[PDB]
Amino acid sequence: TWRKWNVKVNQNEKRYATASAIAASAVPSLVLARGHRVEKVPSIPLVVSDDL
Amino acid sequence: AISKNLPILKNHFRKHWQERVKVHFDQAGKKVSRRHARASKAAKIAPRPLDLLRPVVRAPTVKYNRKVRAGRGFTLAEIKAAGLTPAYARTIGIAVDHRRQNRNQEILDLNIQRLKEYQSKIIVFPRKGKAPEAEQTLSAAASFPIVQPVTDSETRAVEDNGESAYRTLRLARSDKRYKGIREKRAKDKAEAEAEKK
Amino acid sequence: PSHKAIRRDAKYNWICNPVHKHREARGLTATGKKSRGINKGHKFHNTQAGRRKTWKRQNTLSLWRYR
Amino acid sequence: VKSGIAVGLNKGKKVNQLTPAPKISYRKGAASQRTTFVRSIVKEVASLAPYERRLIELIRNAGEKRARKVAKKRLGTFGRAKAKVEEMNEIITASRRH
RNA sequence: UUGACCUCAAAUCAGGUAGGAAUACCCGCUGAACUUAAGCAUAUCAAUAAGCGGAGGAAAAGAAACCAACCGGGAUUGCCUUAGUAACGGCGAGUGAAGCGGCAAAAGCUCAAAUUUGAAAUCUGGCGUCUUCGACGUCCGAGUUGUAAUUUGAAGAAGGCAACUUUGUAGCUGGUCCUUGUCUAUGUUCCUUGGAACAGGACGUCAUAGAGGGUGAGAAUCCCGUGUGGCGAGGAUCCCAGUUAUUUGUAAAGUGCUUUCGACGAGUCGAGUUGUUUGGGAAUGCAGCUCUAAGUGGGUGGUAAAUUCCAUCUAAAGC
Repeated sequence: TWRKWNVKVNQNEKRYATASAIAASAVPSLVLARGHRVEKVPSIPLVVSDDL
Repeated sequence: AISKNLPILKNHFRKHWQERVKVHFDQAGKKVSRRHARASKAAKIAPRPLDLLRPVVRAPTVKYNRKVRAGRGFTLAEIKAAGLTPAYARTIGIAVDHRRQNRNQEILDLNIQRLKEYQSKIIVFPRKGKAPEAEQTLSAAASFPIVQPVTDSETRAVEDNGESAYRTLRLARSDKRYKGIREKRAKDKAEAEAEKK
Repeated sequence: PSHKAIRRDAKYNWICNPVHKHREARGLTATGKKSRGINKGHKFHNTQAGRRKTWKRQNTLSLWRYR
Repeated sequence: VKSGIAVGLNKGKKVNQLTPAPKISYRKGAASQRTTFVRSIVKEVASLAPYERRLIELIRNAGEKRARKVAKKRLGTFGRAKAKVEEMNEIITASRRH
């Protein structure tokens, strides 16, 4: 049971990677390469109204 | 057994250590048990806070005398100074400690202010009939925090008088080393042999 | 403990409880707690809370999820 | 009173000092007026111990010092021999004289 | 001659109580060697396995004869640090704590030692009656070689002077907490393959339900469920809320001033010596044996003594 299961990571290193992932949400080349049928959609960084 | 150019370690694993191993898998689950316990206690008690109101206290030793910290109980002198009995205070949410003493006017005042601030802000319901409820505040430490005393004047005069702080320490330390023999050298020569004269 | 004078009277009622079965054997008497060596002080470190309890605590490897 | 410095005789910080009022438990070892009365009655009833019956014989013969050395072996420490030998002289001055 | 008291017996006397089981964890006693040191004897494995006694859902510990030398902390228990450190050790191999600091959780208390002495005020059993985990009344016994009230060192008591702020005991309904029972959406339409559609294709429906399982092959929509919320029943009851009886009271508690006192645990503490154990080193604790105290006394302040001061607690009874 006492083998190493979980792994500690630096707090700044997570926030570096999480910030770069939010940059990857935009830019159409990386989205289509990673699956997703996004041919119809007018532009990306897609925002919707607060009635949703 | 030994030999490259490595540091000499000290690993204490020659007993049956594998039989007495603990792994804290429960950390995550045990946290929820405590949050459930703190919540369910507040439901039973209802309008009162979970914590007892603690006093302000100075710490011991050379390492920690420059900082203040929340003590155990309010003493019998300070409870009297505000204007109430020790037996009554235990049922209002005020911790009492019969063994702590007071040898400082600064800590004596601070905790009298702390009791007067407490007594004013709390309300008390009677035993008989009406009870106008006013929600519950959980943490007494949140409403009554601990602040560090300020002994500061940011801008100040520069009063020099050619004494030298370094020279003051060397003279003062020399007095502690030599007062034993200097008393006994004075107890001879000037006393005993010359009191006989 | 079974006699009704001891059961009803509140001063000597505590002894009737099931936790005080054979105090002499386990060493919960006046002479027992002296022989075990249970006193407050720097002289009493190796036995104070419990001799085997303290040994079982400090001869144990405590490991967390994040090392 | 402290001297106002980290190194010295008094050592160190100056404060508004006094006072703690005295507790009840500090008195503890202080006498009477039962206890001295009861201990007076429990003496005539009855007699001294065998080792004490040598002490007064030793004082009549070889005074002090030898009285301490005998008492130090029979009792615990040197400080207890001070109390016993000083007390045994007060028996001779009170009871035997006058 | 008759009746008491003190010690000790008997009975298939009236009524109770103890044993064994299980043993993961918990409290004690008892106690190895393989092994490591490249040999082996102190050491190490280990104050461990096997053996013996005793408990509970927890156990043990616990309201300082404590830690400190600071501007001082303030019952116990555990986690993170202290630290692989101060010490121990053929000073070899190896062993190895605790104070402060940050958190989780916090709750405090009871006897003995005083004369109710203008009223043994107290308690078991028997017999009777009631609303029966009990309450009321009555008759023997226990007990003055000490059962109630009163007080526990944080104090506290006995007097005098002085202002008074507080009070209590049953059941009934409802909530609350458990054990439960039941109710609450939507296709089995058409065509190909096949022994069998739960497969493929076309057209819909429900979704706070597209978890999982069942049915002749990968089913949200065939069945049980799942999700959302209702509605019962049966216990626990003082935890809260709201009521109704009562009926406690001239008795129980708290506080300002002033005078006199202020009871505190003995074959114990402490000393010597032997064996064992600890990191504890002119000896950490425990046990056997010999010696044996005190009243401002006794304990501790990590180098043996004598001499003089200071700081700290109040042991030898208990929850």
